Amino acid sequence: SRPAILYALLSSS
Amino acid sequence: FPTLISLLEVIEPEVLYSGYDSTDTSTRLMSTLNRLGGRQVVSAVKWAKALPGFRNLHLDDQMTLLQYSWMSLMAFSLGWRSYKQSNGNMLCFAPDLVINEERMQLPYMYDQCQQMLKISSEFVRLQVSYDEYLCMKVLLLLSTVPKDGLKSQAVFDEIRMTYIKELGKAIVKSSQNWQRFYQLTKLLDSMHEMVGGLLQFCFYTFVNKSLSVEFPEMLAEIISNQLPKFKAGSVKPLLFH
Ligand SMILES: C[C@@H]1C[C@H]2[C@@H]3CCC4=CC(=O)C=C[C@]4(C)[C@@]3(F)[C@@H](O)C[C@]2(C)[C@@]1(O)C(=O)CO
Ligand SMILES: C[C@@H]1C[C@H]2[C@@H]3CCC4=CC(=O)C=C[C@]4(C)[C@@]3(F)[C@@H](O)C[C@]2(C)[C@@]1(O)C(=O)CO
Repeated sequence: SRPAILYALLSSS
Repeated sequence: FPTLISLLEVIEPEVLYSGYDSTDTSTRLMSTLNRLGGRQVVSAVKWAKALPGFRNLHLDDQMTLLQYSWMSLMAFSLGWRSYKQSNGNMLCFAPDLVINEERMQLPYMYDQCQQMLKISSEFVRLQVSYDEYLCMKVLLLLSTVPKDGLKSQAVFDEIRMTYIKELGKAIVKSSQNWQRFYQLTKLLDSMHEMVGGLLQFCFYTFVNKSLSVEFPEMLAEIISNQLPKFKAGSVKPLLFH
């Protein structure tokens, strides 16, 4: 599982 | 209208206050650095989103570049600060949380604390200009990649030289535009190596539960993920020399 927060910031939606 | 270098100048995130309760156990202090470091890194993410050309790398290379370069960034920034603010003398993580010689005497700190200063030391040796600084800082993000490169290889490739271009420009402000590049790309080299230390420690402190060292959600997520990837040593430091 690549990191939750870091991801969401880059992707959004 | 406008220069990218000036765009760089504007996006650079504001210095952060640590909120440190400065009345001094060395577990606490490092726990705090971590708390601070989390937001610092959150700030570097917006800063990434608003780098020109970053959005059209591939989400994975975005994650990846950040995840691998993140310490490299924070340590670099910390060098710049510690340069500007005590001209090399002290580590200035936040205006409120400064490490004088005295706080290095603290249990486990010194080791790391000396190799953070080394980074500041290099700003002092080269007398780096703020424009020069920003430029590398960007590069440092694009300097820590897998051994088997990127999920959108081409795109990166151009960008990298783009910002190297910009570093030219920066020293252009004679017979320097290839000459000073040596002194300064030599730094971009020696980073990978000096980060190596801090990066490790950090790792040690992370998995070693029984130290009581506290790391915040953000960073946990990334360290705990970047851990195995760095176990393999499957990470390519792109240099110049
Ligand atoms: C527009 C020109 C072309 C520029 C060069 C473009 C290509 C290049 C490739 C390299 O392997 C390293 C840097 C260089 C060699 C360069 F990016 C800089 O050095 C600055 C440069 C010479 C320039 O800015 C100068 O006139 C320098 O005096
Ligand atoms: C020496 C290592 C590397 C350290 C980091 C070095 C870079 C940095 C600069 C800052 O201004 C904010 C926090 C960070 C991002 C950091 F200072 C803290 O997080 C604590 C840290 C991980 C460390 O002290 C630990 O491993 C503590 O567990």
